[PDB]
Amino acid sequence: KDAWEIPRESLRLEVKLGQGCFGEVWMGTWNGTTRVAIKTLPEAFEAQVMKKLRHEKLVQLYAVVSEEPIYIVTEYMSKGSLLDFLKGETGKYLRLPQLVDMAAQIASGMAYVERMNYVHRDLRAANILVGENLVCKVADFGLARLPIKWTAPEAALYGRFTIKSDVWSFGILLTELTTKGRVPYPGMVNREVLDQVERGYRMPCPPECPESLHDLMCQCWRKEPEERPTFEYLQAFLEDYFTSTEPQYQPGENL
Ligand SMILES: *CCC(=O)Nc1ccccc1Nc1nc(Nc2ccc(N3CCN(C)CC3)cc2)ncc1Cl
Repeated sequence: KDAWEIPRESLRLEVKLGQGCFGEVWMGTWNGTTRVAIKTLPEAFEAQVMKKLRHEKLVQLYAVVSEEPIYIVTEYMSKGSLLDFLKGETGKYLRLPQLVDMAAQIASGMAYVERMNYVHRDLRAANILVGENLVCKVADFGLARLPIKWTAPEAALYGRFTIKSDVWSFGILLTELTTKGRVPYPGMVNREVLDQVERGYRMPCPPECPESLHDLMCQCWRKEPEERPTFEYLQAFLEDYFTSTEPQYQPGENL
Protein backbone atom coordinates (compact mmCIF):
# COMPACT_ATOMS: atom_id res chain seq x y z
CA LYS A 1 0.00 0.00 0.00
CA ASP A 2 1.30 3.43 -1.02
CA ALA A 3 0.05 7.02 -0.90
CA TRP A 4 -1.80 6.65 -4.22
CA GLU A 5 -4.20 4.01 -2.88
CA ILE A 6 -7.57 5.41 -1.77
CA PRO A 7 -10.81 3.79 -0.57
CA ARG A 8 -13.56 3.26 -3.11
CA GLU A 9 -16.10 5.32 -1.13
CA SER A 10 -13.94 8.45 -1.43
CA LEU A 11 -14.91 8.54 -5.12
CA ARG A 12 -18.34 9.83 -6.20
CA LEU A 13 -18.87 9.36 -9.94
CA GLU A 14 -21.32 11.72 -11.63
CA VAL A 15 -21.69 11.92 -15.43
CA LYS A 16 -20.37 9.52 -18.06
CA LEU A 17 -17.85 11.01 -20.48
CA GLY A 18 -17.43 8.13 -22.96
CA GLN A 19 -15.03 5.33 -23.78
CA GLY A 20 -11.61 5.20 -25.38
CA CYS A 21 -8.00 5.16 -24.16
CA PHE A 22 -8.43 1.62 -22.79
CA GLY A 23 -12.09 2.22 -22.03
CA GLU A 24 -14.80 3.96 -19.99
CA VAL A 25 -14.04 7.30 -18.29
CA TRP A 26 -16.41 9.08 -15.89
CA MET A 27 -16.54 12.66 -14.64
CA GLY A 28 -16.89 12.48 -10.88
CA THR A 29 -15.77 13.87 -7.53
CA TRP A 30 -13.09 12.86 -5.04
CA ASN A 31 -12.63 13.97 -1.41
CA GLY A 32 -15.85 15.91 -0.95
CA THR A 33 -15.40 18.39 -3.80
CA THR A 34 -12.61 17.72 -6.32
CA ARG A 35 -13.61 17.26 -9.96
CA VAL A 36 -11.71 14.27 -11.34
CA ALA A 37 -11.86 11.73 -14.15
CA ILE A 38 -12.29 8.05 -13.29
CA LYS A 39 -11.26 5.46 -15.88
CA THR A 40 -12.82 2.10 -14.99
CA LEU A 41 -12.20 -1.34 -16.47
CA PRO A 42 -6.76 -7.96 -17.00
CA GLU A 43 -5.24 -6.42 -13.87
CA ALA A 44 -2.40 -5.05 -16.03
CA PHE A 45 -4.88 -2.16 -16.48
CA GLU A 46 -1.34 2.87 -16.83
CA ALA A 47 -1.14 3.47 -13.08
CA GLN A 48 2.32 2.23 -12.07
CA VAL A 49 4.00 4.48 -14.65
CA MET A 50 2.01 7.67 -13.99
CA LYS A 51 3.24 7.59 -10.38
CA LYS A 52 6.80 8.52 -11.36
CA LEU A 53 6.01 11.05 -14.12
CA ARG A 54 4.75 14.53 -13.20
CA HIS A 55 4.69 17.41 -15.67
CA GLU A 56 2.40 20.30 -16.56
CA LYS A 57 1.83 18.81 -20.04
CA LEU A 58 1.11 15.26 -18.85
CA VAL A 59 -2.29 14.32 -17.44
CA GLN A 60 -1.68 14.05 -13.71
CA LEU A 61 -2.62 10.91 -11.80
CA TYR A 62 -4.41 11.55 -8.50
CA ALA A 63 -5.16 8.15 -6.94
CA VAL A 64 -5.67 4.46 -7.68
CA VAL A 65 -8.13 1.80 -6.51
CA SER A 66 -6.15 -1.41 -6.96
CA GLU A 67 -9.01 -3.91 -6.47
CA GLU A 68 -11.80 -4.84 -8.87
CA PRO A 69 -13.42 -2.77 -10.16
CA ILE A 70 -10.10 -1.00 -10.70
CA TYR A 71 -10.41 2.79 -10.92
CA ILE A 72 -7.88 5.33 -12.22
CA VAL A 73 -8.35 8.88 -10.92
CA THR A 74 -6.77 11.72 -12.89
CA GLU A 75 -7.34 15.43 -13.42
CA TYR A 76 -10.32 16.58 -15.47
CA MET A 77 -9.84 18.16 -18.90
CA SER A 78 -12.81 20.27 -19.97
CA LYS A 79 -12.51 20.07 -23.77
CA GLY A 80 -11.83 16.33 -23.88
CA SER A 81 -9.87 14.55 -26.59
CA LEU A 82 -7.77 16.49 -29.09
CA LEU A 83 -9.09 14.42 -32.00
CA ASP A 84 -12.67 15.24 -31.00
CA PHE A 85 -11.77 18.91 -30.49
CA LEU A 86 -10.25 19.16 -33.98
CA LYS A 87 -13.24 17.40 -35.56
CA GLY A 88 -15.80 19.17 -33.38
CA GLU A 89 -17.53 22.48 -33.99
CA THR A 90 -14.73 24.47 -32.36
CA GLY A 91 -11.92 22.96 -34.43
CA LYS A 92 -13.05 24.54 -37.71
CA TYR A 93 -11.96 27.97 -36.41
CA LEU A 94 -8.47 26.84 -35.36
CA ARG A 95 -5.70 28.43 -37.43
CA LEU A 96 -2.02 27.56 -37.74
CA PRO A 97 -0.94 29.73 -34.74
CA GLN A 98 -3.23 27.76 -32.42
CA LEU A 99 -2.41 24.37 -33.96
CA VAL A 100 1.35 25.01 -33.80
CA ASP A 101 1.03 26.24 -30.20
CA MET A 102 -0.84 23.04 -29.35
CA ALA A 103 1.91 21.01 -31.02
CA ALA A 104 4.50 22.93 -28.98
CA GLN A 105 2.73 21.98 -25.74
CA ILE A 106 2.60 18.33 -26.82
CA ALA A 107 6.31 18.38 -27.68
CA SER A 108 6.97 19.92 -24.26
CA GLY A 109 5.23 17.00 -22.55
CA MET A 110 7.11 14.50 -24.70
CA ALA A 111 10.34 16.39 -24.01
CA TYR A 112 9.82 15.57 -20.33
CA VAL A 113 9.22 11.92 -21.25
CA GLU A 114 12.39 12.12 -23.35
CA ARG A 115 14.72 13.28 -20.58
CA MET A 116 13.03 10.90 -18.12
CA ASN A 117 14.16 8.03 -20.42
CA TYR A 118 10.64 6.74 -21.10
CA VAL A 119 8.61 5.76 -24.16
CA HIS A 120 4.92 6.50 -24.73
CA ARG A 121 4.33 4.07 -27.65
CA ASP A 122 0.79 5.32 -28.49
CA LEU A 123 1.15 9.05 -29.12
CA ARG A 124 -1.65 10.47 -31.28
CA ALA A 125 -4.45 13.03 -31.17
CA ALA A 126 -6.91 10.50 -29.72
CA ASN A 127 -4.61 10.08 -26.69
CA ILE A 128 -4.19 13.82 -26.04
CA LEU A 129 -6.63 15.77 -23.88
CA VAL A 130 -7.55 19.45 -24.16
CA GLY A 131 -8.57 21.72 -21.30
CA GLU A 132 -9.16 25.42 -20.73
CA ASN A 133 -7.11 28.02 -22.62
CA LEU A 134 -6.26 25.47 -25.35
CA VAL A 135 -4.08 23.58 -22.85
CA CYS A 136 -3.04 20.22 -24.30
CA LYS A 137 -1.71 17.38 -22.14
CA VAL A 138 -0.36 13.94 -23.06
CA ALA A 139 -2.24 10.92 -21.73
CA ASP A 140 -2.50 7.14 -22.25
CA PHE A 141 0.42 5.48 -20.45
CA GLY A 142 -0.97 1.95 -20.29
CA LEU A 143 1.78 0.88 -22.70
CA ALA A 144 4.48 3.27 -21.45
CA ARG A 145 7.92 1.70 -20.97
CA LEU A 146 11.52 2.73 -20.27
CA PRO A 147 -2.39 2.07 -34.54
CA ILE A 148 -0.13 1.11 -37.45
CA LYS A 149 -0.69 4.48 -39.15
CA TRP A 150 0.84 6.29 -36.14
CA THR A 151 3.63 3.78 -35.39
CA ALA A 152 7.18 3.92 -36.70
CA PRO A 153 7.84 0.94 -39.01
CA GLU A 154 10.72 -0.41 -36.91
CA ALA A 155 8.37 -0.43 -33.90
CA ALA A 156 5.34 -1.95 -35.65
CA LEU A 157 7.38 -4.68 -37.36
CA TYR A 158 10.10 -5.48 -34.81
CA GLY A 159 8.94 -3.97 -31.52
CA ARG A 160 11.75 -1.38 -31.49
CA PHE A 161 9.82 1.10 -29.35
CA THR A 162 12.11 4.03 -28.49
CA ILE A 163 11.65 7.74 -27.93
CA LYS A 164 12.56 8.05 -31.63
CA SER A 165 9.49 5.99 -32.55
CA ASP A 166 7.46 8.45 -30.48
CA VAL A 167 9.04 11.19 -32.61
CA TRP A 168 7.65 9.38 -35.66
CA SER A 169 4.20 9.37 -34.07
CA PHE A 170 4.56 13.10 -33.40
CA GLY A 171 5.13 13.76 -37.10
CA ILE A 172 1.90 11.90 -37.88
CA LEU A 173 0.19 13.92 -35.14
CA LEU A 174 1.29 17.10 -36.92
CA THR A 175 -0.73 16.00 -39.95
CA GLU A 176 -3.75 15.48 -37.68
CA LEU A 177 -3.37 19.07 -36.50
CA THR A 178 -2.87 20.61 -39.95
CA THR A 179 -5.89 18.75 -41.40
CA LYS A 180 -8.28 19.37 -38.47
CA GLY A 181 -8.11 15.75 -37.35
CA ARG A 182 -8.29 13.77 -40.59
CA VAL A 183 -7.08 10.17 -40.60
CA PRO A 184 -3.50 9.83 -41.92
CA TYR A 185 -2.80 8.03 -45.19
CA PRO A 186 -6.32 8.57 -46.59
CA GLY A 187 -7.78 5.68 -48.56
CA MET A 188 -5.05 3.26 -47.43
CA VAL A 189 -5.52 0.16 -45.29
CA ASN A 190 -3.04 -0.85 -42.59
CA ARG A 191 -1.14 -3.40 -44.67
CA GLU A 192 -0.88 -0.90 -47.53
CA VAL A 193 0.45 1.76 -45.15
CA LEU A 194 3.09 -0.63 -43.81
CA ASP A 195 4.14 -1.68 -47.32
CA GLN A 196 4.51 1.80 -48.82
CA VAL A 197 6.12 3.42 -45.77
CA GLU A 198 8.85 0.76 -45.63
CA ARG A 199 9.57 1.44 -49.31
CA GLY A 200 9.94 5.16 -48.51
CA TYR A 201 6.48 6.68 -49.08
CA ARG A 202 5.61 9.70 -46.93
CA MET A 203 2.44 11.75 -46.68
CA PRO A 204 2.49 14.88 -48.89
CA CYS A 205 2.32 18.46 -47.62
CA PRO A 206 -1.24 19.12 -46.39
CA PRO A 207 -3.08 21.91 -48.21
CA GLU A 208 -2.25 25.41 -46.90
CA CYS A 209 0.46 23.90 -44.68
CA PRO A 210 3.81 25.72 -45.07
CA GLU A 211 6.62 23.66 -46.56
CA SER A 212 8.79 24.39 -43.51
CA LEU A 213 6.30 22.63 -41.24
CA HIS A 214 6.12 19.67 -43.63
CA ASP A 215 9.92 19.39 -43.61
CA LEU A 216 9.71 18.95 -39.84
CA MET A 217 7.26 16.09 -40.42
CA CYS A 218 9.60 14.34 -42.86
CA GLN A 219 12.45 14.73 -40.37
CA CYS A 220 10.26 12.88 -37.87
CA TRP A 221 9.70 10.26 -40.60
CA ARG A 222 13.34 9.47 -41.41
CA LYS A 223 14.01 5.78 -41.97
CA GLU A 224 16.92 5.77 -39.52
CA PRO A 225 15.50 6.39 -36.02
CA GLU A 226 18.70 7.98 -34.70
CA GLU A 227 18.45 10.62 -37.44
CA ARG A 228 15.02 11.70 -36.18
CA PRO A 229 15.01 14.96 -34.19
CA THR A 230 14.61 15.19 -30.44
CA PHE A 231 11.50 16.49 -28.71
CA GLU A 232 13.72 19.17 -27.16
CA TYR A 233 14.37 20.36 -30.72
CA LEU A 234 10.72 19.95 -31.74
CA GLN A 235 9.52 22.06 -28.81
CA ALA A 236 11.93 24.92 -29.53
CA PHE A 237 11.16 24.82 -33.26
CA LEU A 238 7.38 25.02 -32.80
CA GLU A 239 7.47 27.64 -30.03
CA ASP A 240 9.57 29.98 -32.22
CA TYR A 241 7.85 29.02 -35.48
CA PHE A 242 6.19 32.29 -36.52
CA THR A 243 9.23 34.45 -35.69
CA SER A 244 12.20 32.31 -36.78
CA THR A 245 10.76 30.07 -39.53
CA GLU A 246 7.62 31.62 -41.09
CA PRO A 247 7.75 35.35 -40.24
CA GLN A 248 5.57 36.19 -43.27
CA TYR A 249 2.83 33.65 -42.56
CA GLN A 250 -0.58 34.89 -43.64
CA PRO A 251 -3.93 33.36 -42.64
CA GLY A 252 -5.78 31.42 -45.31
CA GLU A 253 -9.08 29.65 -45.88
CA ASN A 254 -8.46 26.96 -43.25
CA LEU A 255 -4.98 27.51 -41.77
C1 LIG B 1 -5.96 8.44 -22.71
C2 LIG B 1 -6.75 9.68 -23.18
C3 LIG B 1 -8.24 9.65 -22.86
O1 LIG B 1 -8.53 9.12 -21.74
N1 LIG B 1 -9.35 10.11 -23.58
C4 LIG B 1 -10.75 10.06 -23.27
C5 LIG B 1 -11.65 9.71 -24.32
C6 LIG B 1 -13.05 9.63 -24.15
C7 LIG B 1 -13.58 9.90 -22.90
C8 LIG B 1 -12.72 10.24 -21.84
C9 LIG B 1 -11.32 10.33 -21.96
N2 LIG B 1 -10.51 10.71 -20.80
C10 LIG B 1 -10.54 11.92 -20.05
N3 LIG B 1 -11.49 12.90 -20.36
C11 LIG B 1 -11.54 14.11 -19.63
N4 LIG B 1 -12.52 15.14 -19.94
C12 LIG B 1 -13.53 15.19 -21.04
C13 LIG B 1 -13.76 14.12 -21.95
C14 LIG B 1 -14.70 14.15 -23.00
C15 LIG B 1 -15.54 15.24 -23.27
N5 LIG B 1 -16.53 15.30 -24.34
C16 LIG B 1 -16.68 14.15 -25.28
C17 LIG B 1 -18.11 14.15 -25.88
N6 LIG B 1 -18.40 15.37 -26.67
C18 LIG B 1 -18.50 14.93 -28.10
C19 LIG B 1 -17.35 16.39 -26.61
C20 LIG B 1 -16.74 16.56 -25.15
C21 LIG B 1 -15.32 16.32 -22.37
C22 LIG B 1 -14.38 16.29 -21.32
N7 LIG B 1 -10.66 14.39 -18.59
C23 LIG B 1 -9.75 13.43 -18.32
C24 LIG B 1 -9.64 12.19 -18.99
CL1 LIG B 1 -8.41 11.13 -18.48
